[PDB]
Amino acid sequence: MEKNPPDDTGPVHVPLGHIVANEKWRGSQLAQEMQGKIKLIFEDGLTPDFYLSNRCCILYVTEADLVAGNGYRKRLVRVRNSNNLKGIVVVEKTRMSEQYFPALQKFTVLDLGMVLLPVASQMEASCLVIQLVQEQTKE
Repeated sequence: MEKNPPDDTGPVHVPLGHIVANEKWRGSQLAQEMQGKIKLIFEDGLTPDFYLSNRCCILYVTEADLVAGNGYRKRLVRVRNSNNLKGIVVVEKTRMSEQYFPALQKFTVLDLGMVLLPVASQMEASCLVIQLVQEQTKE
């Protein structure tokens, strides 16, 4: 017994509380924060920004996107075209946002009826997402 316990050389207990990040959405300073409290895994082939579960996903949006309106929706359609995934869409208010953010938010709802929780910066999200992930982990 004067020995020491193993150093988890293969903890098959990852399916517990883990978050996925698109290989591309890796070149972000945010994905780093997550590695400050929660575990993060990179997956090459995923479109979403952060995958919490197999039915829940999280996409980041910013005023810049609002300006488009026509084109970015297609990406959202690919999600609803799936099965029954209820993720969350984050929006970063800048300028033309709050101004025309309501017009889009209206349709997006009747269109996807998903969840939209605006923020203000990149931290709010990293803080809004993690703060949520830390709550789920718990029993």
